[PDB]
Amino acid sequence: GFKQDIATLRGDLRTYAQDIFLAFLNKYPDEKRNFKNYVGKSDQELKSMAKFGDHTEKVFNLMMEVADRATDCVPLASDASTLVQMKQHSGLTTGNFEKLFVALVEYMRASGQSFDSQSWDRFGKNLVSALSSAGMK
Ligand code: HEM
Ligand SMILES: Oc1ccc(Cl)cc1Cl
Repeated sequence: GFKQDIATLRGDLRTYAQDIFLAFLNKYPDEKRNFKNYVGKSDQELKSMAKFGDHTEKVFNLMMEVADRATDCVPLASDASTLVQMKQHSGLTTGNFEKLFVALVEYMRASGQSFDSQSWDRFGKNLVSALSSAGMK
């Protein structure tokens, strides 16, 4: 289920973080303009960039903590507030996060592993709602 999925993902953290982020960037190539020097590079070129692995892991580490602190796939409002106020997230909108969770859910459904994809979809929708309530446009 959702709780065990967190453990599954944390158990192969680097690989899942990179695969899911790349799935997002490839499903929605427009989203690359939020990042520096990701344009014009294949997945393997991105994975070999300095910062890329470090960044993707730090994002994914926090996403798993937010999922782990949720009850019934409802994230804590305080976690949403932290995500809204981060300087690195200024100018983002909830649409950026909705697209990330669309890509994550699609990746889980296409995977050979048995993820609770509908719970991740609900979690993403509840996170989007919490981000709005916390002030994200
Ligand atoms: C629940 C989802 C997310 C979480 C937990 C999260 C968390 C984080 C964290 C922890 C960092 C700091 C990384 C570091 O300094 O090494 C970061 C940076 C950043 N995030 Fe988010 N993030 C999320 C979603 C997104 C989305 C959807 C976007 C845009 C589509 C985004 C864009 C950025 C950018 C542009 C930065 C700074 C650029 C950089 O890391 O060099 N994030 N995020
Ligand atoms: O910037 C990111 C890094 C890793 C993941 Cl999974 C998502 C995002 Cl937006």
